[PDB]
Amino acid sequence: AEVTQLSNGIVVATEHNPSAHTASVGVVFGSGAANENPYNNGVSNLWKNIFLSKENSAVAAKEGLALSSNISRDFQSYIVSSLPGSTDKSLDFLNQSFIQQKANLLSSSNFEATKKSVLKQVQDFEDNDHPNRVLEHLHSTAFQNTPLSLPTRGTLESLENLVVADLESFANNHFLNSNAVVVGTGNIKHEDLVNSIESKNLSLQTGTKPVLKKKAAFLGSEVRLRDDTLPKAWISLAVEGEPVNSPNYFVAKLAAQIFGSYNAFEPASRLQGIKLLDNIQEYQLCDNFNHFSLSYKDSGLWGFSTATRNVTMIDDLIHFTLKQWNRLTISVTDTEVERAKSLLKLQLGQLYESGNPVNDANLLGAEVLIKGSKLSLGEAFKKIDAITVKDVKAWAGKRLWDQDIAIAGTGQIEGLLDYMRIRSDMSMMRW
Amino acid sequence: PQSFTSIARIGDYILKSPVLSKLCVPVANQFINLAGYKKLGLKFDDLIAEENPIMQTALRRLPEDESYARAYRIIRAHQTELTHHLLPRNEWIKAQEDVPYLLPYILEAEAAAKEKDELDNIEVSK
Amino acid sequence: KSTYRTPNFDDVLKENNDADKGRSYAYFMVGAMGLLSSAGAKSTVETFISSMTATADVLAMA
Ligand SMILES: CCCCCCCCCCCCCC(=O)O[C@H](COC(=O)CCCCCCCCCCC)COP(=O)(O)O
Ligand SMILES: CCCCCCCCCCCO[C@@H]1O[C@H](CO)[C@@H](O[C@H]2O[C@H](CO)[C@@H](O)[C@H](O)[C@H]2O)[C@H](O)[C@H]1O
Repeated sequence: AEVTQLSNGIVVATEHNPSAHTASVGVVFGSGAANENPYNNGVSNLWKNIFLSKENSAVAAKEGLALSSNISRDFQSYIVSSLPGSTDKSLDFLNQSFIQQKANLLSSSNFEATKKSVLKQVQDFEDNDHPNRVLEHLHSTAFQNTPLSLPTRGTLESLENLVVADLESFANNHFLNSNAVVVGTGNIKHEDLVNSIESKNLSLQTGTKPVLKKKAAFLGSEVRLRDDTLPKAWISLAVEGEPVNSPNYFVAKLAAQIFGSYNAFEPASRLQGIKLLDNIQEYQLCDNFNHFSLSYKDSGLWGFSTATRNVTMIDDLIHFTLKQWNRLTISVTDTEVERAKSLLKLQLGQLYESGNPVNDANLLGAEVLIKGSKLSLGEAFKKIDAITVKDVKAWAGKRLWDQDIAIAGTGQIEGLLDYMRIRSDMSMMRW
Repeated sequence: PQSFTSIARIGDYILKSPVLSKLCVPVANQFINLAGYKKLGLKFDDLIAEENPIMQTALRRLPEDESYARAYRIIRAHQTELTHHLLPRNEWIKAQEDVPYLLPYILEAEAAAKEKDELDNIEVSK
Repeated sequence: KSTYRTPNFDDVLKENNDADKGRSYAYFMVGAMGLLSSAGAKSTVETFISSMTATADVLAMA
């Protein structure tokens, strides 16, 4: 009823949900793509896929279990889902995969087949997923030569050069008890899980701490992947944002909610209380846009992504959007701040109070790894309601006004002006 | 400049008042006949200046049949005007035909625009 | 070559000495240029305006 957190060597964290009809048990490691290098980039993604390999999944399915794995920038997860009663069967599989097995999943035929699978996977993403590919390039240029610049799926070049040894090296260096948290969500009790874990013994690399490196840094820059054969222009643009556990974490998320998301083809989306919408609908400057406040351990990105077929008016799209951002520093109104509060609460509620145990597992593990605990919506909502117009203006004057930007784009971006023209729009002339 | 919502408000007040109605309407009838637009085959609603968002919204929503009819009256009026003549008496728009066919579309558009403006500037009293 | 592997800009990138060095230098340059141009413009305008004031040969106080 408040999320329990116990440690006996292995940190166990659970979140009991009485309305849930299933249960998820897994392990979340405090290491992701941000802990790789340009040459082993994609190793985590390769691990995810061998864990989700047919051999491993068939074994789990026979037991009535479903496997899930997510590779993020700061973390990595491996979850098993089952009925509330088969919760102990999940632990056995989990125990087996990360303690008993090794040479079973890393066999020549399984590794090569899995490698070939992720290779075609990544190739398709880079070849067809334009909005996400652009967002990945935003991170790449914004944090270039820094941990946060590496794509989570890895790069084709490094992927084709990866061997079983690379996987093992990463596992020995990151899949450690000191860098992990065993999570339990859905319909399960803490005692049931802690005792079932405390039932077994061993340690498997005890006291071993993960590798350390240099911190993430934001660099005003841009990467342009022009492709005149594509039907649209896809653009992502952002300034240095807030890291997780930043004092302005919510103020930044609220600022992003002010401008929000938009889908020109959805009737209700066109009626939102967003001033930018009055400027962009007259000549239909875009098909959609979405503002974000991405937060990581060392840094973050605040900005937006947009897609448009109006290739001759991209300059107006960017101009109007950045002119609106200017407003956060000098003229954002009370009702805009109040509307943002309500919608932010709804966003967080939908994110944290989702009816999915695997989602809760990922969120719970990631947070307890970073701050040792998980913040409740009750506390989050209180912080949000305390945000004032002066807080937004103070934050904007620091993060937005006359600040460097990172830009990424693909498709028909001839109309996207030079860096300086876009950068100049981060402020307004004053007397 | 004066909104039609305002013209209707003032006008309806005069119309619903037995006193003012008897005093103003006859004057208005003579004003309209002296105006002479009906002698050019036009209805009053054809006279409204259309170069503004409200009117463009109204005209776009006007059903096809009436739109084609309005187009004809405007064109015929221009031709008659350039010849410096009036239409033959039998072609004049009759008082019964001088109906406010566009007004309801205009009032609806104005009400929607007024609400948008109000919602765009709403104040929150915490 | 992967588009994710950004080319080298170290030869032009400033070190972690101060993130505002480039900004402060640029803004001083722009500010001083704006300053002298305003003074220049003012002197130029006054030069023309004063050419319309009474000439030296018409100030006869007799
Ligand atoms: C508009 C045409 C005038 C431009 C001619 C420029 C050629 C250079 C010599 C200018 C000398 C004329 C004045 C003078 O002797 O001033 C001299 C000072 O000149 C300057 O500072 C010149 C810098 C140029 C800045 C020009 C800004 C552009 C003018 C825009 C007007 C709207 C002497 O000044 P003073 O009488 O002492 O106050
Ligand atoms: C014809 C001859 C006449 C020449 C006269 C010279 C004109 C000088 C104009 C000088 C300054 O005009 C001034 O410019 C600076 C940018 O440099 C503007 O600054 C604006 O952009 C800068 C740079 O992104 C921001 O830091 C700043 O917060 C913002 O207000 C300032 O608001 C404006 O007031």
